[PDB]
Amino acid sequence: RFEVKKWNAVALWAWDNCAICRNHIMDLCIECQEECTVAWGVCNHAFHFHCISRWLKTRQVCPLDNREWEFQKYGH
Amino acid sequence: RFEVKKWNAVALWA
Amino acid sequence: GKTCWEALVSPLVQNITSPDAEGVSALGWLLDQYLEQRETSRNPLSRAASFASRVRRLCHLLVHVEPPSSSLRNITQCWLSVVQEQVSRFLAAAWRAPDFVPRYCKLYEHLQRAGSELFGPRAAFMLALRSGFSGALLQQSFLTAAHMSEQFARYIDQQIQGGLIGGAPGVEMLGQLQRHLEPIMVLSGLELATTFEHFYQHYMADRLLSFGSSWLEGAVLEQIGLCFPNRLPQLMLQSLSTSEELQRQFHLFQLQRLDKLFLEQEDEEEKPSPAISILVLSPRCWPVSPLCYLYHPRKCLPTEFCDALDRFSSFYSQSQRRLQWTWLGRAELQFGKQILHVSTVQMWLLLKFNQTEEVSVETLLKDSDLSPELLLQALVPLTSGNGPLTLHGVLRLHEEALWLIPPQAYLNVERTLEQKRNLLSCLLVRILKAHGEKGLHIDQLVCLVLEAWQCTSTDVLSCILHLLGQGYVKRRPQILMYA
Amino acid sequence: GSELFGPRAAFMLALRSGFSGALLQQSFLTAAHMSEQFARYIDQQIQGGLIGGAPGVEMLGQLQRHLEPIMVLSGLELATTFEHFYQHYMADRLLSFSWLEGAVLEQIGLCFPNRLPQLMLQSLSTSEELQRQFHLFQLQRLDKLFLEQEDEPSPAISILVLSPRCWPVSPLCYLYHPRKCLPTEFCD
Repeated sequence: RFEVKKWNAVALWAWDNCAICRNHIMDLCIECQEECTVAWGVCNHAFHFHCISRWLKTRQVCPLDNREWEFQKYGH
Repeated sequence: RFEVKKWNAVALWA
Repeated sequence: GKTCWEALVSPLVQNITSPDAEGVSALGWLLDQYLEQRETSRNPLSRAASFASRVRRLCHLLVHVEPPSSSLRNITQCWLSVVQEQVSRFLAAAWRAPDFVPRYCKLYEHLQRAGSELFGPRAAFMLALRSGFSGALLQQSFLTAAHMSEQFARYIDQQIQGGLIGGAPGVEMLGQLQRHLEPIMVLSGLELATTFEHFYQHYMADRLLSFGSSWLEGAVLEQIGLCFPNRLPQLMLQSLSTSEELQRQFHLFQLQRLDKLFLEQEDEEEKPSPAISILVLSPRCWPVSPLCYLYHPRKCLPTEFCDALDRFSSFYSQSQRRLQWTWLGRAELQFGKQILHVSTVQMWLLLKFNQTEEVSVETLLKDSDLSPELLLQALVPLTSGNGPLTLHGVLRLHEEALWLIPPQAYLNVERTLEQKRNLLSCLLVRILKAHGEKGLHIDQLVCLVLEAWQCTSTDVLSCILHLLGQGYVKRRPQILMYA
Repeated sequence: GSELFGPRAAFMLALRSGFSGALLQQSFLTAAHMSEQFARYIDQQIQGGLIGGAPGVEMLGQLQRHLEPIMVLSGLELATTFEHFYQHYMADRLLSFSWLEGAVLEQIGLCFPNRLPQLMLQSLSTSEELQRQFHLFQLQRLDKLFLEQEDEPSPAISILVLSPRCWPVSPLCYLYHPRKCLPTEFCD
């Protein structure tokens, strides 16, 4: 016979417009509703530069995934 | 005989 | 003197650093011959040493007027062209040898030293060397870029494995590992980054599940982190730490529950176990195949284990996403005096063997309903030498700290990635054509293509960069213009 | 503490201050022995992790977990007496065998007042640069000799130079007469 002394198990947390201002993803910015370009970040979300400018000026985390927002500068 | 393949010497400066 | 130098030396450089019809300059040929003969020019009494001396003094004299200019720039671009030709020859020659990465690193070391000996230590020539290597890696086919990236990922994984597992040969190999990283880091900012990162994730996964996140993985990342475009590996590492924090919180939550129970009972009156640790992984960062899942957890696992798993799932639900359980993991078992270090499936089989004295494979095949290939992989160590299971499919005991884990199987490139890249390319071409002379800001175009997909933003950006290099599209700078 | 009061920072500060105060009210010889034991533990764990293959991962994980209590020594004379023994043991570790030393120093860095341990690693880097310069000098000299003339199977030796500011070497370990105890090619 065998006996278990320890163990480790694994599982995944299985579960798209500009959520922060809720306008359509490709549409314009409600605050100004037309000069906001879209912004991308390392955490792979797309938000309005207006939305993000304000929000970041308030708080310094990604509002969608709880990580320090980093303006994506690859490929640029 | 006995053959060396690499040596590392150590010195201080005074 | 300013007049004399600007008159005599300058057009001489501007002439000798001009490509011929074949594309070769005089100074280019000179440097090429130097690099070719450097190996055999180490005899103090030979013609080759004299050749090296001549070339060395000529170059030092030509650049000695320096501390842009017109003497620096031309010689710089010539050094660039010669490094590019050399590296491209090498890459075409050996992209399938089982010693490719080490020869690549030897090349980088030898060419950097040659540059320092020739032109002295100066800043811009190192940047020339880097740009040359880059341009050479870009002048390649897609299948070959894929194979090269896979070779890099395998090299890192194999070095870390050897250094951690092995003894003094390890610590020897490890300083070398640190040396060889600076050549690799030239990959950043190129297209190859995405495929290299994809390949790196796939080995870092198994390495983290075979051993906790050691110093080695964090150190390698603190060297080469800015190469990975989306920063996936850092997120896997951070995930392990977040999980330990969650373990702390679960302990506290248990205490609070028990306190409430004690209080209620106290008002009414007033009126030898297996340790288990859980790990949650975000599916945005780990490559967990759908083949690796648990579906009827009670059926395939013992009772108390499932009770603990249910309790933890209850906590995770109450704290806030459901928990999809997997067969990935590692366990330590006791069988006689010896200790065993096995994976999850191995522990499952060996625990099923706690009652019966012989196992027929078809029973377990029906029970698990998992891929029989992974069960074969699990059994091969177990049926191998020093294997507490003997195969006859009949399983029976044959009758030191044993480590029985299925070793890594490096993905052998034969193709799906090429299909994905080509499809993204044509979709982006259609999108650019539809917008005409207006085009878009790049981020808007990424949004459009991602919407049309129903893949990562970085993948689309990689396709965009490859197209730009091909010259189909040009940059206006926020917006991009097709041509 | 986390069970009794929940997650709060002020109680953690109280815990650290309590450990510090407990350490302080001790006789000198006890403090010296304690510092020596701490340094010996760190050295033993690192050396075992480097030589031991199969359980070395466990040792290294335990070391990273256990580093946190030792940070209490920052802001005491124990830091001064502990830097000394860390110097003595790290010298031998560096000579005999690295890359984990920097990792350890990245989190135990604040404890050392005079920062000598980092100075040792800086010294190693300087020695490497010096070797490169030496090679370039040799090439230059050969070039001058060839110009003057034309104007008409071996052991691999690497040399490491140490500074006396931040390196403990006992003068009993010196070598005085090289030709008396060395072959001729090495001496050359």
